Amino acid sequence: SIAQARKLVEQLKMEANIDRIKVSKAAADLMAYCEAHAKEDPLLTPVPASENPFRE
Amino acid sequence: SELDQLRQEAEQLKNQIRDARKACADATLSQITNNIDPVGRIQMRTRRTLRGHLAKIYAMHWGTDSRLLVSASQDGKLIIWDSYTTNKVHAIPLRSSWVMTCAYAPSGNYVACGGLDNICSIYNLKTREGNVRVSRELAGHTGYLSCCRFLDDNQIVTSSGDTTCALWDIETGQQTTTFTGHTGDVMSLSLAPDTRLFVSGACDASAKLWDVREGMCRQTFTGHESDINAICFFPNGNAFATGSDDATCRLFDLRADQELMTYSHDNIICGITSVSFSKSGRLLLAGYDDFNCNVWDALKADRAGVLAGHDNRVSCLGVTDDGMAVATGSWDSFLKIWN
Amino acid sequence: LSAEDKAAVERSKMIDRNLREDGEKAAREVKLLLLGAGESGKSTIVKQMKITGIVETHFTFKDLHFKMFDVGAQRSERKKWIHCFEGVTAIIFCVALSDYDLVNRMHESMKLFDSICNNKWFTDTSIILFLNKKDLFEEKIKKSPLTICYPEYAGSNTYEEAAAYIQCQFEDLNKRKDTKEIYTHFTCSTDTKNVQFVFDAVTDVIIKNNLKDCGLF
Amino acid sequence: VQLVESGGGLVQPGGSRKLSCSASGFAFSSFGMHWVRQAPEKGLEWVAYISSGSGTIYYADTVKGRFTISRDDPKNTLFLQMTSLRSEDTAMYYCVRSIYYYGSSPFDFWGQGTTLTVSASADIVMTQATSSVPVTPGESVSISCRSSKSLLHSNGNTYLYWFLQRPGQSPQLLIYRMSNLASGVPDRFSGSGSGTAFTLTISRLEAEDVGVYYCMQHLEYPLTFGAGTKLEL
Amino acid sequence: SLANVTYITMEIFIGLCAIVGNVLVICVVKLNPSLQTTTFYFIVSLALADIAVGVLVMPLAIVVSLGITIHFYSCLFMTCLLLIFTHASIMSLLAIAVDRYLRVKLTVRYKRVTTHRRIWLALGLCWLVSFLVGLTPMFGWNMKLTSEYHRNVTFLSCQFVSVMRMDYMVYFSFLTWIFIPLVVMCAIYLDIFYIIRNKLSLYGREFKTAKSLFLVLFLFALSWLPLSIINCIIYFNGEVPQLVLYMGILLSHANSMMNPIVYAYKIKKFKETYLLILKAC
Ligand SMILES: CNC(=O)[C@H]1O[C@@H](n2cnc3c(NCc4cccc(I)c4)ncnc32)[C@H](O)[C@@H]1O
Repeated sequence: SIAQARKLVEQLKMEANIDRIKVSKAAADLMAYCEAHAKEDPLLTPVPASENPFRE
Repeated sequence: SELDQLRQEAEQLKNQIRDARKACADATLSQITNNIDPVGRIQMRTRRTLRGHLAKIYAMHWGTDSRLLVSASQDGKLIIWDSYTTNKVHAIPLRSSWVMTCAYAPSGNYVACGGLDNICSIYNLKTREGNVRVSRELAGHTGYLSCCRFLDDNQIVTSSGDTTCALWDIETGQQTTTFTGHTGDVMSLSLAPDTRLFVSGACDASAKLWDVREGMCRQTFTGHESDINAICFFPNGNAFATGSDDATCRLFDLRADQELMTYSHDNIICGITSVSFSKSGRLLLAGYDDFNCNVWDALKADRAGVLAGHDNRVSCLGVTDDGMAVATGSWDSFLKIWN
Repeated sequence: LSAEDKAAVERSKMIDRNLREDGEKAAREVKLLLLGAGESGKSTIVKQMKITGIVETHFTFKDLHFKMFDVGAQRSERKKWIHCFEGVTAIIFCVALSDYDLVNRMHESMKLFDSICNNKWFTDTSIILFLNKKDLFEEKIKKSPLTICYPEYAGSNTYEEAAAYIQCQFEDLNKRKDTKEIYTHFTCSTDTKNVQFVFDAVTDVIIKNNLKDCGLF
Repeated sequence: VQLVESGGGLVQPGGSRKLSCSASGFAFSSFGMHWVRQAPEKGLEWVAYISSGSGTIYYADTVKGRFTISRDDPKNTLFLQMTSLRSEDTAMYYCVRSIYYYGSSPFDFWGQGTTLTVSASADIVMTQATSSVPVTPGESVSISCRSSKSLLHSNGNTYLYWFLQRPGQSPQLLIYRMSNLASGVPDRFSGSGSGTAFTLTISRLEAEDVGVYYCMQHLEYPLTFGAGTKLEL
Repeated sequence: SLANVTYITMEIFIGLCAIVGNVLVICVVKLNPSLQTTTFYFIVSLALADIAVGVLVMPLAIVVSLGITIHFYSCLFMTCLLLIFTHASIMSLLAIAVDRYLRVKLTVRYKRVTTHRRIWLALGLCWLVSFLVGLTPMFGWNMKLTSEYHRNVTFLSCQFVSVMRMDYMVYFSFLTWIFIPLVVMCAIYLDIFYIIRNKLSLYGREFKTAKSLFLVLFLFALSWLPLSIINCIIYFNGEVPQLVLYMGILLSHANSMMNPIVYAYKIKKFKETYLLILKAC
C-alpha cells in the first residue's frame, strides 16, 4: 500500500521544496559558456590540417 | 488510511509543481537566443574508417587521451581502436555475444561490458601477463543491462532492465547504492563532469537525476511522451539533452527544471538512438533510425549538418573530451570518424 | 615510415585474421531463439536436447552446432531489445495445448505469436511452432469440449480434429504467409524425433535463404 | 612471468649449439622476443629479434645469416641455433619479452641469461658522455648521452630506453619512451630530452640504485646499446 | 549500303546500353556493402565481361565489318579478343549456374565447402581457360594453315572470315564451349526444378521460379544459337543471307545488355537498391 504510494508523495514533496532558478539566468549562463568556449571547440571553428591529427 | 487520500495528495502536489513552474517561466529560450548568430552549415568529412567488426556494432566510449576507444559488437568481441593509426590494439573475447554497451575508465586501465546478460563484466587492459581477463563480475541484477559507466577506479554505475540502478564497488563487488525511484526500464545514463550527479533516462518518458553519494532523487522531468533511448550531459554540468522515439530531442536544465528547447522536423519521423554534445556544447549530434545522422545547433535549433556516410541505423555516437573529432558507429559493422 | 608502429600494424592484422576466423566459425554454426508462453513447455524442450537473464545451450547434431538462446528469464519490455535477435536463423515458439482449459492463457499465447510473427525485425526469420503436452490435451478433450475458449468452433470432440483446428487458428494469425513458413509439430516426452524435425526446419530455412540470396529461387 | 634459459657452458670454435628458453606466467605467442648479449668486459648488444607472429625475422649486421631463431607456441619454447660461431661470441645471453602497441612497455622483463664461452656502419651510435660516476646516498646524478641523429620521430615519440643492471642480477627497465616509467619502478627517476641531448636524473638515490645504466634507441631494428655508466657507492 | 549503316547504329545502341547497365550494376555492387557476398562475386565477373564486350568488342567488330586494310597479325588478335570476351562471359554464366546448383545440392555445408578464396580461384581459372581458348587461333589455327596463297598478307583488308577458320567456330568453339555448357546449364536447371518440386509440392513460387529459369534459358538460346548454327551452315558448304548474318551478331550482342535484366533484376535485393538509388539519387 504505502510501499509504492507514500514514497512517491514524499519524493514529490521533496522535489517541490527544492530551489529553482529563473530560465532567463540559466539561458544567459548557457550562452555565456557557449561563447567563452567558441574558439576552444575544434568542431565549431575551422581547424587546419596541420593542427588536426586526423589529416590525410 | 486509504489510497484515496494519497492519490489526491499526489495530484495536488503535481498541480502545485506545475503552477510554480508556469509562474517561474517568464520567457522562452527562442526569444533570448534570437540575438545569437547562427552557426550556419558545417560540412564534415570522413577521416578514418574501421571495418574490423563483423557484426552490428552497438556502443562505444572515448578515453581521456581521446586517442584509444573501445567498441562492442553483436559478435561478442571488445575491440580497442586507435583513432590515429586505425590499428586494433586489444581484442577481448566475450563470454556472451549479446552485449549492447561498453565503458572505458578515465584512467585507461579497466573497461566494462554489458548487455542482455545481467553482468557488466570488467576487463583489465594493463595486465602484466599481456592477456585480457575478467576483473569483476557483477551478478546482482536480474534484467538486461542497458548502460555501465565508471565514476572512478573503484566505483561503477550500472542501469538494468528493471526500474533500478546500481553503484557497484569494484573492490568488493557489492551494490553500494541502489536507486528504485524509476518506474520504467532504464535505457541510458549520463554523468556530470563534476562526477557528483548523474541523470538517467528510462522507458517511462522521464529522466531522473541522482547523487553519487546521497542517492536521493533531486528533480524529475516529464517532458517526453515516449520512451527515452539515449541521454547525454552538457559539458558545463547544468543541462542535458534527452532523445526519444518520437523524433524529438528535448534539452532540460537543472536550474530551470523545465524543457528549454525541443528539436524535431516534419520529414524526420524516426526515433533517436544516440545523442551527445561537443566540447563547447554548441553542436548536438544525434543518430536516428534512418541511414543518416544529424548535427543541430543547441541554440538556434537548426540542422547545422547532415552525415549520410552510413547505410544502417546509427547505434553509437561518441565525442572526444577535447572535441577534436567524433566517432559514429552503426549496425553496418562500420565505425567512421567525422570532424 | 615508422619504427615501432609496423609491429603494431602486424598485430592488428593478426587480430583481424583471428576475428575473421571467429566469424567464419560462428557462421558455420546455427543459432535459434526460444520463445513461447509458459516455462514448463520450454523447459521440457530444453531438456530434450542437451549435451539468470538469457540461457545459452550448445549442442551438435548431424555435424550442425545448434545454439539455442532462451530469454524467458528477462521479464522486461520486449520491443526494446528484440532487435538484437534480427540475425537469428529460426524462432522455436513452444506452447502447451493444456492452456486451453487453464485460466485464458491460450488467448495470450495466440497474441504473443501474432506479435512475434508480425514484427518488423523478424521479416526474414522463420518460426517453428511446437505444441507440447499432447497427451494432456488428449485427456482433456474427453473431459471438456474445445468450445470453452473457441465460440466459433463447431464439430465433434475429436483429438485430431481439435489439433487441426488449433493448428489452423495459429497459422491464420500469420499475415506473412508469402514470406514466412510455419512448421507445426506435436512434441512431448519421446525420442529424438524432435531434434530431427528441428534439423529439418533449420535446413529448410537455410535453403530458402540461399535461394532468396542467389536470386529469386 | 618467468624466463628460464639453458644450453650454455663451454663450446668449441666452429661448432653448433641451440639455446633453449622456456617462458611461463604470460602469453608466449603474444609477446615478441629479443636476444641481448653482454660481454665480460663490454656492455649489452642486440643479437636477434622474433615477432609474435614469427614474421619479419631480422638479424644484426654482425650475426646476419649465421644464427637462427625459432619459436614454438603450442610447446612454449624458444630455440636460438648458433652454428659455426666465432671466438668473439663468448658472452652472456638474455631473452627479453616485448610488445608493441600504444601505451606498451617493451623490454619490461629480462631473463636470467646463460653464459657461453668459446675455447681458444649504417647504424645509430650511442655516444655516452661518461663511463663511471661516483655517487652518494641522498645525492643526485645526471646521466647524458648523444645519438647520431635526432630520435624525435614525426609522431612525437622519442624511442629511448633506460635499463639498470644490478651486480649479480638481470637488467631491469626504468624509463621507456623517455616519458613513461615501467611497473614496479619508483617515480623518483626523471628522464627528458629534446631529441639529441638526453638527461636522466635520479632524485633521492638509495642503496638499490647500484648498478650499470644502459641507454638504448629504438629508431631502427639494429639496436645498439651504450657503453654503460657504473655507479660506485 | 544503308543496311550496313543500320547494323552499325544498332550495334552502337546495344553496346551503349550494355555499358550503361553494367556500369550501374558495378556501382550498385561497390556502393552498398549489404550485398557484397558470395552471390555477387560471379555477377561482378559477368558485368566485367559485358563491359569488355561493350568497349573492346563492339567498336572492334564495327571496324572489322568495315574492312579496313590492316595487318594480319593485327586483326587476328583483334578478332581473337572477341572470342576471349565471349568465352569469359560464357564461363561466368556457367559459374553462376554451378553456384545455383551447389546452393541447392550442398545446402547443409555450402558456406563450409566454398569460401571466398575458392570462388576467386574458380573465377581466375575460368578467365584463364577463356583466354587460352580465345588465343588458340593465334597459335596455329589461322588461315595460314588452311591453304596456300596465305601468309603473304602483310597489307590486306580484314573481314572476320579473312583470317579466321570456320571449323574452329564449330568444333572447338560451339561443340566444346557453347553447346556443352548449354547442356550443362539445362541439366542444372532441370535438377533444380525437380528438387524444388519435390521439396515444395507438399504454386505461385513454383511458377515464378520455373518462369525465371525458362526465361534465362530462352534468352541464352536466342542469343547464342542463331549465329552458332549460321556458322555450322556455312561450314557445310551452304549459303546464308547477308542480313541474317548481321541479325545473328545483333542477337548475340544483345545478351550483354539483357543479362542484367534477366539476372540482376530477379535477385529481389538488387532491385531494392536499384529503386533506392533511383528515388534518392
Ligand atoms: C563464342 N564467340 C562468338 O560467338 C563471337 O564470334 C563473333 N562472330 C561470329 N561470326 C561473326 C561474323 N561472321 C562472318 C562470316 C561468317 C560466316 C560466313 C561468312 I562469308 C562470314 N562476323 C562478325 N563477328 C562474328 C561474334 O560477334 C561473337 O561475338
